[PDB]
Amino acid sequence: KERQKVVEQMEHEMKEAAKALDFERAAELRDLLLELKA
Amino acid sequence: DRFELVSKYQPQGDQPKAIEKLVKGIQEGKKHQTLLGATGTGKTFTVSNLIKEVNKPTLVIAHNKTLAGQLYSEFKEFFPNNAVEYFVSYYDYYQPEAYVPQTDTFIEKDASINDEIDKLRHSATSALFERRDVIIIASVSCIYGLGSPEEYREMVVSLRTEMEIERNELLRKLVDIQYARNDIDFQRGTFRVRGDVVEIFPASRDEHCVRVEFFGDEIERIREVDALTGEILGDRDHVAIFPASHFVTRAEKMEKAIQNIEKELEEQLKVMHENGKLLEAQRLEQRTRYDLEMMREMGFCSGIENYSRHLTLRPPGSTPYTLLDYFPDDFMIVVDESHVTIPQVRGMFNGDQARKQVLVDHGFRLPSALDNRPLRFEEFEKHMHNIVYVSATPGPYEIEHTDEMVEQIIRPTGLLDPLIDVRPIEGQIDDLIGEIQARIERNERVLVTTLTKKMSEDLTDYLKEIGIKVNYLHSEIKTLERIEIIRDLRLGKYDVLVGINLLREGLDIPEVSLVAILDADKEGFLRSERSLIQTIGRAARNAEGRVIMYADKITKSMEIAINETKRRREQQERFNEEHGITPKTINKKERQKVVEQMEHEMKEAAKALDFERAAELRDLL
Ligand SMILES: Nc1ncnc2c1ncn2[C@@H]1O[C@H](COP(=O)(O)OP(=O)(O)O)[C@@H](O)[C@H]1O
Repeated sequence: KERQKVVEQMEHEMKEAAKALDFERAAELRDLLLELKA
Repeated sequence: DRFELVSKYQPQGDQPKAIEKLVKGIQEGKKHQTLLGATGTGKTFTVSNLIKEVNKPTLVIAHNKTLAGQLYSEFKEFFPNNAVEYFVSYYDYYQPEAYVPQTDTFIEKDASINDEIDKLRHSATSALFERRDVIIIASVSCIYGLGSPEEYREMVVSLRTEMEIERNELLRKLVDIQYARNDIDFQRGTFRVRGDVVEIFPASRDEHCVRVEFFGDEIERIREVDALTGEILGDRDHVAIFPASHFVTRAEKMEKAIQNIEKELEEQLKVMHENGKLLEAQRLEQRTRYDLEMMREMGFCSGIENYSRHLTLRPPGSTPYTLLDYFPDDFMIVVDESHVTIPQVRGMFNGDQARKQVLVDHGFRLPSALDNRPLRFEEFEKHMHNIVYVSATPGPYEIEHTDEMVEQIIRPTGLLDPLIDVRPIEGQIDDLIGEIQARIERNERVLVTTLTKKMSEDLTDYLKEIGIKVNYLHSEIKTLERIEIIRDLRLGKYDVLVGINLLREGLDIPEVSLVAILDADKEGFLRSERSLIQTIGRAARNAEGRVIMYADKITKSMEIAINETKRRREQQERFNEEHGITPKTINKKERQKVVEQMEHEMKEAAKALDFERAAELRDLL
């Protein structure tokens, strides 16, 4: 659950950056997320 | 089985006293209590604390699914080691079956089921049978029909290591409780078999399954495994597999129910022919006998829920089994935003009954379809063991049934109830422009409530003509679009929102320093004591929050609202002084169509996580 907790938290934060129009942060987060899924 | 409350917080302000009183109230076996918390006092933290201390399974009822999701996220963080669950309608969208006599047009049931929501529903009901440390955040879906909890409990397949049992006998039991063999696409509600290994994907999970390993007619091991990976997560000596459906109708009962439906039909047809309801008799008989062929063939037909009461073999008028029945007798209900949620709970049966009687009158449904219904409010009352209503403005139900209010008026960071000014109706708009302009210079936002569509559109248009950034919160804007507009207010894409009703979900935002109330003295619904105090509340999230009410006179509702606001602010400033606290905020037509298309595009690119394309579009915009 702890890994999944951080992943699930990172996603929230990515969608939130995106809603602020902070697409630069959102992309930084997306890329980190993809590395962790791999 | 204790609740373990996890938070970065400690009770502050008058939270300790509110918690003390509410706990003592349950110890005194008080059936009804009300937490009178002013907005922004941390009522949800207060309830967390109550839940921990009383230590009963608890049902939290919320009036819209946005707020229910919002409570659920927060309670999962609060109780990471206890079972926090989510119980809402599984319909992604729902058009109920309806008939419009005026236009002689029937509306077919239209709806799509959300797989994740059905999962969370199953997770909720199975938890009530697995442990005591359960908190469920629910909509009024909690008063709607579910199978018998006794049967659901009874239909559980219990497995334990070293247990004797044949592999194929397990398969048979799983089918009998609505699991489906699927070796190829192994999803929830599904089992797959590989030789001596069965993997059951519980209906309550989409993440982990149960791997059951046989040696001959004996289970050797039970493991929670990651369904996709096969990565073992842990061994189990015991597992309960609950039915994959909340309404399972075994073949024996279905045959009998079809007997009874036919007889009911036979009697209704008699009565309608006597009253010369010829059209309605023809319609009813076509429909029902078709539904009945399908049940005989498939053990299923669309809209089968209309037959729920028959499929149970229970007598007419019987109270549905609801989630309320899955809970132990000794459970607690917390009613969030009770002044809204209580009338909603009462309103469900009557809305349901009205809609369904026009269907029975016109021969679309048998009378028994009315037994497929939510609870009556008198039935919901029967489930109240201890109930705690939560509201800044309790309704007349709560007020009547509560001996003494528990008040909570102190905000964590000492934020005050706003200053109120009453100013004449004459010079209204101009006075307001001035106050808005001043807020713009200060990088603060404004909410404004008008009584009408007409004034809201006129003022919005005038503001726009002036160079002010504004959005009209039209009444037919859904909460999803509402939240987008509010996000944009927070960002400063808009500086002002104009709406008739500002009490719509999600309008508490820290950047708002002024709330203006036009026509404060016109009473009605919009200017009642309740609407006034809630509207005042929108300005209490900011350390310089202020309300202006335009009015030629002080109505009864203005008096109670203004009085209560001024009284709280006084005690709040006393607390602050006495505790050394300083209040601190917590935190052209062608152009128009082009912008709306690029925005949709920007939003689509964001869902797709093509954040680079969404940036390109923002910069374009
Ligand atoms: N004891 C506490 N200490 C610090 N912050 C708190 C405490 N209780 C609540 N809060 C936070 O203070 C803010 C105000 O609470 P909020 O939940 O908006 O109140 P309400 O539910 O009454 O509208 C929220 O951010 C909330 O999470």
